[PDB]
Amino acid sequence: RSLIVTTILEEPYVLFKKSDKPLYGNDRFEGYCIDLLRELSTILGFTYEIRLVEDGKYGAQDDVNGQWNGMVRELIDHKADLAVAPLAITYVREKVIDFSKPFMTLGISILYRKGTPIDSADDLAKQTKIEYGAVEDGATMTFFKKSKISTYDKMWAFMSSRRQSVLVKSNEEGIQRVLTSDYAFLMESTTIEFVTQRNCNLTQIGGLIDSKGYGVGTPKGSPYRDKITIAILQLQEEGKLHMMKEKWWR
Amino acid sequence: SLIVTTILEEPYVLFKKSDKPLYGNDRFEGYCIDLLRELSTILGFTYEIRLVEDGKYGAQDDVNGQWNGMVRELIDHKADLAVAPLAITYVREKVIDFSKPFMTLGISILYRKGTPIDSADDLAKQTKIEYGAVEDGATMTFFKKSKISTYDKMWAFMSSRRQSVLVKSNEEGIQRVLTSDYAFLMESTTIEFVTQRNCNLTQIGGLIDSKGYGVGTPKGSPYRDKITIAILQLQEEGKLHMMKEKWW
Ligand SMILES: N[C@@H](CCC(=O)O)C(=O)O
Ligand SMILES: N[C@@H](CCC(=O)O)C(=O)O
Ligand SMILES: [Cl-]
Repeated sequence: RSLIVTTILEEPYVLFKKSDKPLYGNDRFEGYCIDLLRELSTILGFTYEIRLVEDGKYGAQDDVNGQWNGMVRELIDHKADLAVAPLAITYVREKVIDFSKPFMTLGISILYRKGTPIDSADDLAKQTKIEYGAVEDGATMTFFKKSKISTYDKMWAFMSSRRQSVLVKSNEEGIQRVLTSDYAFLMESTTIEFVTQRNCNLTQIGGLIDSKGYGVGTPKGSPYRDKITIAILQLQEEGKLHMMKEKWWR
Repeated sequence: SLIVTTILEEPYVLFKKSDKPLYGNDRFEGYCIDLLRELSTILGFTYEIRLVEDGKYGAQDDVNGQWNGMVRELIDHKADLAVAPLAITYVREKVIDFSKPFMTLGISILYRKGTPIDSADDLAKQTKIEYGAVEDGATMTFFKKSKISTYDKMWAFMSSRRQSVLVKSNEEGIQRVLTSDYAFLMESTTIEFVTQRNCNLTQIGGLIDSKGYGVGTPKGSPYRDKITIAILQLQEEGKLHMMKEKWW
């Protein structure tokens, strides 16, 4: 049977392809992760059906009831066979689902405007005039929520107390906030690179705050995890992932 | 106790300097030894460090399929873990298991400053400046297998001059860059260490590829996923970053 592949809209990894005519099935989608999925299928010999995650979330565990949401929950429940998306490999996720080895490496950083006095997370933490936030229920939010580092702990205190006003539903919403208000957005460096190649007034501020990879997610125990790792290693070595990066980040 | 295979390579693993003779695990220090210590704390194992007898990382013989180096030790179940700057590669992942990466890197070029050489392509299209890599490591294996024109050409050069331009260790390659007209293909993490200590040397060009170092285990080992979890803990705690800062 075809594998069910959960994913999420996120430029330039996954987007709706443009056409003057209606599009159907997998042909509706394009992006770096869609190219990745196609190449994985070429190597491993599977067929697949792409399905956008219904709640539009990456995945986090609820504080109170300990339930997961997003693509992570879809894998846990065996509603999908793979998640092919910019899904960060994290400690808490690795406890409940499996991941291939990373196809891309990245870290949290800051998206803000050029020409300002802000040069680091510490600069943001030490003030309140410039608001800042992150995507709700993603790995970046979770990093701040759990950090014992003073600077990041202070930042979580600020974001948490202003949740409704500074946390956003999507990277797109965050980027828009940066473009239209005095706001700095905590987000992943890979995605910042895409944004700053298109928006010449924006820049990454400071360096990477952490390091992590994106991996293909599978339900815990899936035999596809190790096969997908081997295929990713092949695509990396052949230079195909690099060409895909160049294609989509232009 | 676990048997841990490793290899001498600054600043990942080195012999501690000391006045008094050292024994057993006390003999060793470095980034990978700190990593091993952190992993043993999280997972609750004790261990014996043993340097790989043949001094090799691991490659497969093109004729008879035999492996050497730390990879061989894992295949033969002579070691439980390999904790070293051991690159996760396609060919190795088919025969051993690896944790997720504790460090990310890529092949690049080590050479002297002040020249017009700016890329692998610049090296490939000439012969005056010789170039090479560590024998029986991941970098050599990348070139050997590459379908990319420039890299295929570089493999043709290197293999035809194997006895002169391929070296036994990074240390030997670095000395060769310092004493002759030679550019060394080597891993970017190690280049960073070298260029922070040798102001006449520099990385040429960017990364030629992308890979990680992982803890190796025999195929099917229960330790692989446990070590991955521990590495993720260490990354998220900020310890992997502090470990790199310490040794670099
Ligand atoms: N890629 C992230 C979502 C975006 C973010 O948290 O910055 C994740 O896997 O949760
Ligand atoms: N770290 C490499 C050895 C050095 C190199 O090939 O540049 C390996 O795992 O084989
Ligand atoms: Cl893995």
